[PDB]
Amino acid sequence: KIPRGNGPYSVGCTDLMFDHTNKGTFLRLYYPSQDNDRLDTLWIPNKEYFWGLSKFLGTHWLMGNILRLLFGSMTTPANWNSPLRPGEKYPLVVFSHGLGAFRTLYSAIGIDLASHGFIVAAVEHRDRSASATYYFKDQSAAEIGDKSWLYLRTLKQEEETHIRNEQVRQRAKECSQALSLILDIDHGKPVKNALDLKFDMEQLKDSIDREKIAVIGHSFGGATVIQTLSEDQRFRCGIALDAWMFPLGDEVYSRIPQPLFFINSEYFQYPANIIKMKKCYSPDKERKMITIRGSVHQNFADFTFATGKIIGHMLKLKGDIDSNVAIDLSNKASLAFLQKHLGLHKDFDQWDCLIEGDDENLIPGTNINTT
Ligand SMILES: CO[C@H](CO)Cn1ccc(Nc2cc(-c3ccccc3C)c(C)cc2OCCN)n1
Ligand SMILES: [Cl-]
Ligand SMILES: [Cl-]
Repeated sequence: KIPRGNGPYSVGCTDLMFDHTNKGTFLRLYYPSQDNDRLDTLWIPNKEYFWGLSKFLGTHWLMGNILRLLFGSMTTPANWNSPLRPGEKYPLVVFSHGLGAFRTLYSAIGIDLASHGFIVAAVEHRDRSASATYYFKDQSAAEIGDKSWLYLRTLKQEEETHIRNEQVRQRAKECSQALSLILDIDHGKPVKNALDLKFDMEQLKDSIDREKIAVIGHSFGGATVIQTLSEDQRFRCGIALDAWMFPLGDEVYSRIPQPLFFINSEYFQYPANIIKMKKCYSPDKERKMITIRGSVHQNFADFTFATGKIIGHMLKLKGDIDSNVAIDLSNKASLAFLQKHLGLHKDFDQWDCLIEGDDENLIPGTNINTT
């Protein structure tokens, strides 16, 4: 089970694609919902995502069919296409997935943020860092639902520096474009969802607290946080979840004026990666960093909830720490940081102590020795 969210709000989920092309925006939306009696949301909604996942894991596509047998009917606890809870403007998180991931795999985070009164746009990237993604070749294909699939690109070592940087730059543009789409929907622009879904986008009119925007992301998505902040001042702060810093260009490090929070796992991090995070530091800039004791890279994504404890540890999906305990720490510390730097009038300051790593299961800063 993916956990249900700790906040007072019920949670809805839908998908938005606009336009229908490989250059349009594709996102999964999590939002405070009016109702709590809908079907739960299908977690991995297409067989081709399983084919993509099997390629990312270095197996034959036929392992994809076995993963689909084991996991293809798994749901996540969000009310599919539930009406948006009316009467309040909601702050906005744009969420960026990791390498080999896609938009639906960070529902534990997306659901928890939404249960606290956030709208969450989990983008699906078309830079070929997703395990799989889809789009429509033209208007005809979109009408009849003829999906074109785009699979993970594997790189030779000589391509790494250049291609990861091209990708992080496209990822930032995709975050900015997703922001402009949501803001235009908030400002009443008619948008026809390229997906035929029973959630009217007109509900979102006048529903965004338009100055309260953050970008959050895991791993490749953590580097996406930083590139996005340096390029788009509409984002007011960022939270990098176990950032993979390698994609970033040398130019970005001195160019991040917004508050930035690094939330790390204990076992993922390494000196080259920590050195790049420290390069973001400057006396005039707000920076915070914590490490979750006993945690692994996968504690930030939904695979940590997908299996039992023993299989979980073996597959490196779980750490020594309990998965619910770890994600509560990451989500609560995130809520307190967002309250501080977005100026929210909520009770998230009860977790201010966590921003400073003051908890038995937190390390302030990093366990990683550099120099
Ligand atoms: C969230 O995306 C991360 C971003 O960092 C990248 N990513 C993709 C797949 C993966 N890991 C992984 C997943 C699965 C899996 C696949 C489908 C359904 C359920 C599960 C559980 C299994 C069996 C094994 C897996 O890993 C085995 C090597 N350690 N990570
Ligand atoms: Cl790890
Ligand atoms: Cl290193």
